[PDB]
Amino acid sequence: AAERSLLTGEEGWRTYKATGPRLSLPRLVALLKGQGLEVGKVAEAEGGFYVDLRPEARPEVAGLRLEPARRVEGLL
Ligand code: NA
Ligand code: NA
Ligand code: NA
Ligand SMILES: [Zn+2]
Repeated sequence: AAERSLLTGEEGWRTYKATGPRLSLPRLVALLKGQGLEVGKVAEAEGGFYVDLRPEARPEVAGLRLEPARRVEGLL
């Protein structure tokens, strides 16, 4: 019952949505690596990026907003 990436289906990942100012893919990755996180698949989202991190990680990156992505969303 391992957590699986919402991007790729691979087990061992939790997909987050990342947003931030002048956020680019290299900057995002660099900021995560700077927190000592293993980074899995990263892909562009609408308004930011999706990024896979290990389920056990507790990502708090300054100025950067990271929330777990949901598999589905409603019309709110
Ligand atoms: Na399995
Ligand atoms: Na684009
Ligand atoms: Na765009
Ligand atoms: Zn857009």
